[PDB]
Amino acid sequence: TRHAGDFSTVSEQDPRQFPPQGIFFYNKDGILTQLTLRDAMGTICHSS
Amino acid sequence: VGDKLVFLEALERRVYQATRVAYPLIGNIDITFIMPMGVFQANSMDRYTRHAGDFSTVSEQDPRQFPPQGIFFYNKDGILTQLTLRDAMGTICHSS
Amino acid sequence: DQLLGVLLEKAPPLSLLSPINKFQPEGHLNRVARAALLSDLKRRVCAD
Amino acid sequence: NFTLTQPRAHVDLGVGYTAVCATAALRCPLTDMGNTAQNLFFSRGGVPMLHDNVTESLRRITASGGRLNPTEPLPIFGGLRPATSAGIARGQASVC
Amino acid sequence: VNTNCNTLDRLLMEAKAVASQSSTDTEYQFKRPPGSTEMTQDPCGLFQ
Amino acid sequence: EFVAMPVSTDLQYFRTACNPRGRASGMLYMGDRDADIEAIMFDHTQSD
Repeated sequence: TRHAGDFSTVSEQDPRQFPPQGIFFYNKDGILTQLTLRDAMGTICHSS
Repeated sequence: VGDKLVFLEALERRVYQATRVAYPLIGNIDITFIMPMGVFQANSMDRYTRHAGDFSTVSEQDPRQFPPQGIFFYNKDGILTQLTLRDAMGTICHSS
Repeated sequence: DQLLGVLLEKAPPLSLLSPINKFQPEGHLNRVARAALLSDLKRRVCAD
Repeated sequence: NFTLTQPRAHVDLGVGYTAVCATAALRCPLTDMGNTAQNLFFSRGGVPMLHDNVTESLRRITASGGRLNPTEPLPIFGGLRPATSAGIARGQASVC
Repeated sequence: VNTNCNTLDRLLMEAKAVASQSSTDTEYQFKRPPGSTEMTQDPCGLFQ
Repeated sequence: EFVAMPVSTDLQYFRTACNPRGRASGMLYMGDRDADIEAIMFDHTQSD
């Protein structure tokens, strides 16, 4: 971490540490949309 | 203007002056404002701080991690008003 | 001297006369427009 | 008491569009953007409560909260207007 | 709208000079009277 | 001069222009021609 305490939670366990599952980016109109891991289900959960 | 020779007239002095008649070019406009009140961020990551020790309270428990129950915004004159929850009593406690 | 002394106590302030002349169309305002005008006057007394 | 009248008529001589307006400047705002919560009890709703003595409690409590609330003795011409205040300060109140 | 199937681009002819939805001279925001000729502009209720 | 007052008065009344009485009064708020100035001053059943 670049500095001490960036995005310090109050909980016991820094939720920044767990491996990410989703990914965020911006729509055509600069709207923050979210793509998560449970949407590749169409691809990875197939008979192929 | 552009490439067309046009007129440029203000009709508030020659006509419309000294009579009980409003000028038709000073129109109205309506804009709708919304503000979410009382929402609590359903996560653990998103309830964070910028740095460690911002707006810290001398008291033991930080009174900021409680679910907010109001909302603050700016009036027309530029004074800080407030919109609490008990202002929804006249709308949620009706018999309907 | 006396001419200036008469002109003086007869002149309303500019800070109040200039804006009130921007509401002249039907200078019999409703109880609402008068209020917004009064707030405009409150603003344009101090800042200038 | 004489009266003069005169009929007229017009028609849009253009094929496409011919004129265009646009909002350009901003004069004083007309309604203060404050916090004036509504009240549902102004409405002669449908299915009412069961005990008239809790409806009165509800109305009394919610009328203890805001300044927009109906008068108690139901008038006969018009309907349940709000109390007429003595002075108005920043302009017409907006109904949050 | 009556022309819900006829006109293709009514966006213009629906958002020019809509008549008021309320009053403007009452110490509160009341429903429009029967005989008010006020005329306004609404960009908000156009796109909802 | 000093004017007694609770220690609970929130400062957002002092950070801008204000009125030492705590209740905004004055002829300019007459609303109509018939209401009482004595109502806007001393009546304590109506909202400031």
